[PDB]
Amino acid sequence: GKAKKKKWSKGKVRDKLNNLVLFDKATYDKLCKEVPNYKLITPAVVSERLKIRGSLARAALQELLSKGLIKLVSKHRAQVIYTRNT
Amino acid sequence: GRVRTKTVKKAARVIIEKYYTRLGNDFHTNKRVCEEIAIIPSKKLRNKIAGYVTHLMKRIQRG
Amino acid sequence: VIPEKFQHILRVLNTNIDGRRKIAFAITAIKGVGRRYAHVVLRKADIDLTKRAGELTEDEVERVITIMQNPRQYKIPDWFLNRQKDVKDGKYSQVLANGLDNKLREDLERLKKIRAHRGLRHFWGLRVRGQHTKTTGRR
Amino acid sequence: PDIKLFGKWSTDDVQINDISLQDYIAVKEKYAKYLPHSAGRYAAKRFRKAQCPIVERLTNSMMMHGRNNGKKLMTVRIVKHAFEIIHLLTGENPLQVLVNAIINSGPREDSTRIGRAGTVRRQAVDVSPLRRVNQAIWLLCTGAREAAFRNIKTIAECLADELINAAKGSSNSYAIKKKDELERVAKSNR
Amino acid sequence: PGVTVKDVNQQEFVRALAAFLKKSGKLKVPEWVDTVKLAKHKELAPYDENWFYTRAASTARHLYLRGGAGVGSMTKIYGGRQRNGVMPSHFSRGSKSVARRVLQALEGLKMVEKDQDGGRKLTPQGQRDLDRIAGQVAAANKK
Amino acid sequence: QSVQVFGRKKTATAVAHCKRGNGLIKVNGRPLEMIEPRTLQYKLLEPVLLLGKERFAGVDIRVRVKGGGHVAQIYAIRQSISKALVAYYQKYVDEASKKEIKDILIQYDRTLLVADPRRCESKKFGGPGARARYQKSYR
Amino acid sequence: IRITLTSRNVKSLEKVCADLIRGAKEKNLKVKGPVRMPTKTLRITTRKTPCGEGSKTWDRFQMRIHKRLIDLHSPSEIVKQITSISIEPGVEVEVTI
Amino acid sequence: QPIKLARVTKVLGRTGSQGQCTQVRVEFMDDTSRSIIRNVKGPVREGDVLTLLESEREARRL
Amino acid sequence: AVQISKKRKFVADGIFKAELNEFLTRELAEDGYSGVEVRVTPTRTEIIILATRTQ
RNA sequence: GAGGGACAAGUGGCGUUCAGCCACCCGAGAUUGAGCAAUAACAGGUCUGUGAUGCCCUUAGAUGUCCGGGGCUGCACGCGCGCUACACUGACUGGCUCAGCGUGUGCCUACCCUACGCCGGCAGGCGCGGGUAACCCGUUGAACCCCAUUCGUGAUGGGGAUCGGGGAUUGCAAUUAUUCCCCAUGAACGAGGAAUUCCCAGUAAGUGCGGGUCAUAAGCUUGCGUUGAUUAAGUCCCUGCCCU
Ligand SMILES: [Mg+2]
Ligand SMILES: [Mg+2]
Ligand SMILES: [Mg+2]
Ligand SMILES: [Mg+2]
Ligand SMILES: [Mg+2]
Ligand SMILES: [Mg+2]
Ligand SMILES: [Mg+2]
Ligand SMILES: [Mg+2]
Ligand SMILES: [Mg+2]
Ligand SMILES: [Mg+2]
Ligand SMILES: [Mg+2]
Repeated sequence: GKAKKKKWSKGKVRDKLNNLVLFDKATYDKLCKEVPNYKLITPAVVSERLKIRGSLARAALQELLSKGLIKLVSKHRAQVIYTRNT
Repeated sequence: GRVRTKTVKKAARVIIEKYYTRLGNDFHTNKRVCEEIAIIPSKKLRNKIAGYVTHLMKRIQRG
Repeated sequence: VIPEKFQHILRVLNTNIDGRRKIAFAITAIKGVGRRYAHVVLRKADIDLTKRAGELTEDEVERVITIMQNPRQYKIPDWFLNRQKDVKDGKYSQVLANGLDNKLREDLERLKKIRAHRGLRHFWGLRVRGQHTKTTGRR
Repeated sequence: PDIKLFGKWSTDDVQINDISLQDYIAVKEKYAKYLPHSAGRYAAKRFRKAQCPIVERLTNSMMMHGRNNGKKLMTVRIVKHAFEIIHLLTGENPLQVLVNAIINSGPREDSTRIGRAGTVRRQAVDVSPLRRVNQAIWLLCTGAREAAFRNIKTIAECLADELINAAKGSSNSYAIKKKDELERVAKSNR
Repeated sequence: PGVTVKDVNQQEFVRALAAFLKKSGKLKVPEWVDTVKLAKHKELAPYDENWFYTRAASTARHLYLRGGAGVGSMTKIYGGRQRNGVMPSHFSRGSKSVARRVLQALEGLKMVEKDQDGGRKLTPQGQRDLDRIAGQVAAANKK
Repeated sequence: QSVQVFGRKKTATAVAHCKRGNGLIKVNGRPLEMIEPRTLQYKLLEPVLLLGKERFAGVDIRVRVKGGGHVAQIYAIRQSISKALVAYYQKYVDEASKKEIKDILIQYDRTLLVADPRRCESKKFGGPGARARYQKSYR
Repeated sequence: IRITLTSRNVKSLEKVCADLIRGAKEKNLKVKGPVRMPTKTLRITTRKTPCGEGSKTWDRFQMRIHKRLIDLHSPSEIVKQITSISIEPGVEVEVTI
Repeated sequence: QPIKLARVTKVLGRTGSQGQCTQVRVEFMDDTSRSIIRNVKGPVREGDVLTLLESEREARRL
Repeated sequence: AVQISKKRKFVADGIFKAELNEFLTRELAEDGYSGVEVRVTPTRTEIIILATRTQ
């Protein structure tokens, strides 16, 4: 029936924002080109800053880890800790 | 915490009035002296009476 | 590493729309496919679980829909299915999105024809297994 | 005979640059320890809470809100990640910026009521340094929690961001926001 | 030197023990576990395909630990928390069919000896197998 | 030459049999490196990481615990080692070194030699816990 | 051959134990110890009231059942010789060969 | 607009409708040994160094 | 032949004590009733009634 | 089981010789939690506790006691104690790892606790064994927690309410109430306005187990354990009570 609630707080971040499921061509190219410029390779910053999901972000970070460009410092449950040498 | 009962202070005053030369400044000796010279069923009451007896000794011997 | 495959939205059984998050969690979006049945159909279809829903062969999609429309040919015994023995046919089968609502309407229609009190409480705005209705079941 | 250290740290030359918070932060050599998960029995005496290490205090204030109420292994793990994130962000030692955050993360004087049974005025009076440390840790953990609420960022990540934006005078952290919220009322009722 | 499964870390041990059981093919899996079997009383199916080998390896470790357990004993060894939704949770046991399955499979592959006063216990052949696998896991760790 | 020193955490008891040897810590047959929480692999190492290595190489200790909780067993092992060294330095080595190593342990922490008089209180017949009560009802 | 003294009151338990050890020291029998069993306790919680007025205030009744065991290996004639003892009714005697 | 520091000499007593502040006659470190009485809410001992923001204040409540 | 537990035989004996004591204070209300003492003996079960008027 | 051990004792300050507070040490403890708890009231509740009872009604077409159904559950609504969630400090999967009270049989009138093997996916069945108990369940291999994977801010895989089909168990009988398991349908709920409840250290809270009714049987209650906070240690402003 009718809807009743004692609060009114609308206007969230972005309107059911879309996010990249699979990596694109130019987007993943930009990822691989400017990813050495970062200081802390963390999946949350890679996901939110560069319009990536967490799954594709962790997949790209493990792919670059297998490539050997970014050294893992201490991997754990939810705090993946990666750092570029020099 | 040491706001002890009138019967505790009264028993200690009876001890210090009857037997004064038997008592000193050491609690571990005054407790055994009070158990030789009196009958107290409760060990906490023994410790409390003997402690206030030591306090009365420190008060009388000083002033 | 699967750069880009031109597949976002599929059309399954004239009503359902497949998602894009996973294959085993986009088949979940079909009404009639819940939590475990999607992973069972995936294990019968032998698809890599890491792959998305938009990275999959259309022939393999037809194979998945074949497993949907007839699961009892290969495997998946009678207990795992939704539509059990009481059909008026005895057909051990899995329901479709269009078929499940039709079977529910047939259930409610024969309950109305019997005039059983379960069908009567469903015909009214009541609860069948809602044993307390003082506070429960408002508006 | 080795030096006391949290992880692979040193815990040396980390000094409080001012006074009015000395001898209440346990950063020095006489109160150093390996893990924050210590024998925390610091609630019987009135003033034995000040000898607690501030990293253990940060874990204890981090564990809140029912679903995370307890779990010292989890919150010591979060602070262990957060110190490493702070270190990987441009060096700038995490114990040192934690001391700087306790110095510059909140109150100097706060508003409260006085007697006379009259008009509610909320006059700003000076606040104890113990309560400054308490409310600073409270504002830091509250800001980290409701900054990491509903995003991909972790508790350790937003706690590290909170400590960095509170040590640096950038006014982009919730501790500095409620610091401003207190001193504007303090300047009003001064 | 002296290598023991108590000395070796477990999550390096069982992760290789599943592979060294796949190398020998020491698993029977008749029809229903060929098809699908869920967890204790839960929602989903386990993810990584070698979970039967993982159950057999955990069974082997627990029969190394406690000699004399059985079906319901190992069922309560596994156990778990059963979230019932609105109604609060309790402790639910595992399953009996996988327990008798893994016991019958390892007895047929000569790794479980029956106790005349109890149930499962370690065989000397399975003892040698687990000790040499712990030795090569510790060697791969120290290498 | 063998001294058995005991535990005494809240509901955790660690029997530590110490004897002269070549360097061993046996925790129910499982060595020092396998601490059951990964986070607390610095707090139980405090007789190792602070006191020295020749002391470890001189004294063999085996520890068996029948405790109740994880943190309780960790502190029971910690207290049992830190008391077992003190008791072995009572029974075999001189007091001139025993008092020095005991002062080091005490000035590091009191709980390394002093037990903790903390047990959980009884649940009250009025409220849900030991101090709390249920919610009232006014108008 | 063992004898179990199952008792209701611990003071009469210790009295009959002291009497039994005092009567068993002088004979040429290897008298084993009066093994202290853990005390059994039957706690019962009660509403305190026939009608429910007031706070949830509960009676908490208890018992303290004590138990001791001794081992006296002897032939049945010596067992029947030891058996005849006048005892307080708070203690019950059982034998097991 | 200076910012001064002050360590506590003596503590008079707690004050307020709740008893939440504390009349503290603190002292002046940066200047000569002058005496004002301040309200310091929260726990305080003799010797607690405290940051002041105005030195022209007043003992508030009698 | 038959046996029960120690945790139940004592409470059965106590219910027997209360049953006998309160039934004797029901029916022996005429003379002065004080209490009862029962000795557990497998040969002769002795029950001692302590009464004020023993007549 | 007995005895010891802690008494604000020792020091310094605050206080009138005082009564007593504060900091430290030695110490396990500078004191834990309960029971009992006066003089005297409420015209508080209970005759639905009785073979405790005064007065009134009935006693043969019964207001006695049985038998067979329905009912206390019934719904436009408001209120109270609670449980589950509104998630990423998280949900799922797998591995690892730790307990404490206490209960249990042929009953002074009906009855369990459960190991082992096989079958079934599961709820369960079958055969066999121990326990009237520190012996057998049981070295109560609990949950929470810890490690690895997946999920990625989407009312999403959180939430599981409602609802259909089937399969097991007690009970003589389960459908307009049992209970448990599988499949499927997948709502509100985005941290809650006015107001309001409890709480000072192994304490609140998270979390599981045991007893009570039980046959089926806890979301209640009583107790036990695991992890374990923040901030006061002050006051008469709000409320209630006491004294003069
Ligand atoms: Mg139902
Ligand atoms: Mg109603
Ligand atoms: Mg009532
Ligand atoms: Mg009274
Ligand atoms: Mg009569
Ligand atoms: Mg009537
Ligand atoms: Mg409710
Ligand atoms: Mg019955
Ligand atoms: Mg319906
Ligand atoms: Mg309920
Ligand atoms: Mg109130």
